[PDB]
Amino acid sequence: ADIEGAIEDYVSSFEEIGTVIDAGDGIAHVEGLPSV
Amino acid sequence: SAADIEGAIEDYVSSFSADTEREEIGTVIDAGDGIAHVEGLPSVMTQELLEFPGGVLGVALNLDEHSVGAVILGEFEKIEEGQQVKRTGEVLSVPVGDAFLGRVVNPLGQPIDGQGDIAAETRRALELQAPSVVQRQSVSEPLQTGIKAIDAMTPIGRGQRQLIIGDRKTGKTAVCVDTILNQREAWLTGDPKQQVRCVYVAIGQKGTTIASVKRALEEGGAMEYTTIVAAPASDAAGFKWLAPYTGSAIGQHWMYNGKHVLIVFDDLSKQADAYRAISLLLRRPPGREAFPGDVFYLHSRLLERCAKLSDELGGGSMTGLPIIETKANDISAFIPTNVISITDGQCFLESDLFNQGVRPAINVGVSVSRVGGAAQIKAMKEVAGSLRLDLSQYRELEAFAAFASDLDAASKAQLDRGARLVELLKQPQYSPLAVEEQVVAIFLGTQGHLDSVPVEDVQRFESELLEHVKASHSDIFDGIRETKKLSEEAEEKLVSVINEFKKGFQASDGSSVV
Amino acid sequence: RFGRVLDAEPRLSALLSDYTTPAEGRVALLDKALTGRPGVNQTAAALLSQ
Amino acid sequence: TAGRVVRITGPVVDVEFPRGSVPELFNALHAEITFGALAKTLTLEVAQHLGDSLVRCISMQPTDGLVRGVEVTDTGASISVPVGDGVKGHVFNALGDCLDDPGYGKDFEHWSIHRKPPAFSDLEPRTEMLETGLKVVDLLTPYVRGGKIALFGGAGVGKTVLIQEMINRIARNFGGTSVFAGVGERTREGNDLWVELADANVLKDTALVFGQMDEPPGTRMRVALSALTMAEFFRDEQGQDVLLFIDNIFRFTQAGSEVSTLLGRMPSAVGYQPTLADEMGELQERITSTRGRSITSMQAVYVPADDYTDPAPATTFAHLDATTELSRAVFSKGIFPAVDPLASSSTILDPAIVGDEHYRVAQEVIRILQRYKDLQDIIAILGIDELSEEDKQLVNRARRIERFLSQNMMAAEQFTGQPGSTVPLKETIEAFDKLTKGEFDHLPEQAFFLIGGLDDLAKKAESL
Ligand SMILES: Nc1ncnc2c1ncn2[C@@H]1O[C@H](COP(=O)(O)OP(=O)(O)OP(=O)(O)O)[C@@H](O)[C@H]1O
Ligand SMILES: [Mg+2]
Repeated sequence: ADIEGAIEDYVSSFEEIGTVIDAGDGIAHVEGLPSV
Repeated sequence: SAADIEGAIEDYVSSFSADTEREEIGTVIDAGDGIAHVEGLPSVMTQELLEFPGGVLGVALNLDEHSVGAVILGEFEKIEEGQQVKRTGEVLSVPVGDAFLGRVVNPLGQPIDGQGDIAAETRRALELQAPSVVQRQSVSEPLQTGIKAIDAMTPIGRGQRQLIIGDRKTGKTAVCVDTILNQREAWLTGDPKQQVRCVYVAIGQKGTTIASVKRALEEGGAMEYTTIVAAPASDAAGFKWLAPYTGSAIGQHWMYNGKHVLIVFDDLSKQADAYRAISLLLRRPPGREAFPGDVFYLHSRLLERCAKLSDELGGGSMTGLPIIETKANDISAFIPTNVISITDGQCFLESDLFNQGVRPAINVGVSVSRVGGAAQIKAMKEVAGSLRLDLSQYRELEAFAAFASDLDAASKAQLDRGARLVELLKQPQYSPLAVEEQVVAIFLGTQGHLDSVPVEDVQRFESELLEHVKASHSDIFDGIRETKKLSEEAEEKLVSVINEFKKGFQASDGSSVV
Repeated sequence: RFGRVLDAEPRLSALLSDYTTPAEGRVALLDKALTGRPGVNQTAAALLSQ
Repeated sequence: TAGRVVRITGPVVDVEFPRGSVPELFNALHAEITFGALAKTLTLEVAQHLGDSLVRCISMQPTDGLVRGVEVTDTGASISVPVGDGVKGHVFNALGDCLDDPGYGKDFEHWSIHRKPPAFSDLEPRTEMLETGLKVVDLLTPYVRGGKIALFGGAGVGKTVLIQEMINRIARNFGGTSVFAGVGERTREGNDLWVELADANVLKDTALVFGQMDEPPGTRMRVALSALTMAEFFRDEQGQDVLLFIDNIFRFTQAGSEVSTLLGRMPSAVGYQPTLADEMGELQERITSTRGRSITSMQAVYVPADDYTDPAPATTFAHLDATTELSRAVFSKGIFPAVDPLASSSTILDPAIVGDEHYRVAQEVIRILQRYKDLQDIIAILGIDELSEEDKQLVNRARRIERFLSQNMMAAEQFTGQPGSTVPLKETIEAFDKLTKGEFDHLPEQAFFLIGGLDDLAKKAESL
């Protein structure tokens, strides 16, 4: 159906750096980094 | 053979009709490790029997506002997210009837021995009320286990709850199988007031061990009045949890119908372990040894079905023989403590006594029966009255075995008597003794007729003497059985036959006993 | 009708589900796919966009 | 309609699938790790359905390098292992991939590792003695042909040595098929077993499946099932008597415990998983022998903390016909095979099966040893001189009996230098009847140490 074409068109607009959100005692939680 | 091969199916096709009844459906949203959470089923009731698409069954055990956590009864791997769950409007129930005698059934009442179906007389819910205080009666009838140690020291009266407790490979299943075997003489009488119907509930045992127990019962003739409610280790935790209740329900049906039942739970430790697994998988809060708060209740709710009913309810009784495996002889563990509190008495089996050759290995002294003499026939009550004190004195004197020359005459006599009593309470496996034979055997020891036999020969001297009495002087056994007491003339006859036998008895050391 | 349409093609349902992406993009995707055609009722289209 | 990795926590991987394609439990899923150093195809096993079209899986290979969002494709069936006579003579891992010849069985018949235990209708007890040639085992813990046998022990008390010796004593002459499942044992001993079997020409009749401890929890869980599947094929589809050696079956429950908390289960006593008994029961019940189809299974069981009250060994005890129980107390005293004669037991040790003579001698030996154990407390403080004359004689008997239960096993040549020995059951019964009755009280106790037989006893006594 035409829905697939619209989805593909939307996909055209829909380094990799994360950010520490929680840290302490030797543990750090990192938001982002989808490909880690 | 017959036309039935077709006819039965015909009867089905002519009789089958799947009508369209309204049904409430849930959907499995989680499933793992034997627990399935079912969204929906607004009207489901606690401990209901849900049916899943693949013929699988579960028990609605946790009810929340979000989901119904149900323990799945086998075939858990066939449960998936999104599956439709239908509620059967029935709480956990099992079929019950006389057709269960000689059958092996899983905790749902379905046969697993491979024979035909079981013609159920009725169904009983597993969680029915136990007999109330007003509905019971004093335990006053013996249930002869056939083990001299138990029948003399810690008698079990039908209506009692006696715990066989001890570490692994100490003789527990042996004691209970012997108890089941000993009821064949009662069964062959045909009198329901004497017949005892047995339910061996195997929890967590391997299939070959249950097969071994069934073989031991068949070769002993006990399978024609015994049912084996088997929850092998292969079965889900739900079956191990339910098996004692299944067996208790099958027994209760007979009990309320005037029959006498004997229930063996082997073991209740595995029942508790299965319940712990279910509870932790449902995220119920844990306590000591991770058991849920109501684990005691789990056992209590069970063992309190074992009762003797009043004459208004038929006078039937259900005798409990729970078996508990104590790790490293630690009777202070949680489940052992709970069931020692619940039960009316305890046969403590110890591996040290087993290795000493004291097998069946009941640690007399530590072992107790709160029903006491009320559970013994008058003959055993009078004959075995002094036995406990004699054994206690022997255990006190055992440290003096090497100095018998330096002890008082009475003390040395007590030591010699005690050694022979200990040899007397020993008993070979799968060979229970009728109550008359036990009476005569304990009479040999308590009255001092073994004081001349060497210790190492006592086991033989008893075994032959009874073998003589049965064959030639059965009047003694018949009197004890028919009258329940050892009459004075019967006692004199017994003493005379003992003395006559003594002359013809060859001690293993070559000496003469007179 | 839109419910059964979105039941099929779960990829479209997942794309609409993602709320991390800007809402305007999802609304535009829905319009291009489902509600941008004359067959969509005005009230239904508004409800779907919301 | 492939899945997508959402959450990775050590060996546990959560995968979100489309709504209509959530895989069934115990299905095998394939992810791919593309990092060069650790590139591989990662096999996950669906362990839980967690809702919202998510499933939680136990990874078979290490998850190091796995990336969130990576495509996960469902195999549609549980982990399958090769079966047939082809497996004999080769080394496989938990996944059925051959090690000594990669890609070897890829075309064989493949069976799921997961299958229900044989129905209770098909189970009958086994009561045929298996003569191993070890004095202690043959006398006090007689093994059952077609039964279930275990070698319990602490850490490093000789379970691997004894199981290798049992492979040497039972399989070398065995006419059927052997299967060895190395479940989380040491890889060095696995290779030693492989070369030993190759040198003795037993490999052609043996299938080895290794899931050694270098592997993550998933393999240490499923390798026992993978090997038991081959054993079950040989049992059912061919009817050959089968030996099934497992070392160490505790690693199955330990791996289950390792993944337990990551699967969301609340820990049970001693930190084990709540499903300890059921999980181990399924596997153990698959090992039984069905009538006319024999599996003689020997399972080395590891006892944590040398504590026989630990839930894992305690629950395993119910699944076994014969249970030799090695103890560090006996191992410390120099006795090898290190069996505790009192704690060990066997169901075939009845007068109706082993005979009245064997039973009497075994029970007298156990009686003497128990009395000696009770006296050891007195002897260490009040001294032997204060015991009764009968008890003193019994102590002298018991020391010699303990040392005579020691034996120079073939697999322990590198523990003692001297070659192994085999003692017929009749000779064992005769020798122990003589000991317990006194015919050897004049010989020094060190003459009874690591000898294996009456002729060796005489020779070592003369050498003393
Ligand atoms: N009275 C007895 N005389 C001789 N041997 C006995 C006696 N009672 C039990 N045995 C033997 O002791 C061993 C243990 O018996 P049994 O199977 O009844 O033990 P159990 O306490 O139920 O243990 P398990 O936990 O293994 O079920 C078996 O070899 C049995 O033959
Ligand atoms: Mg038992």
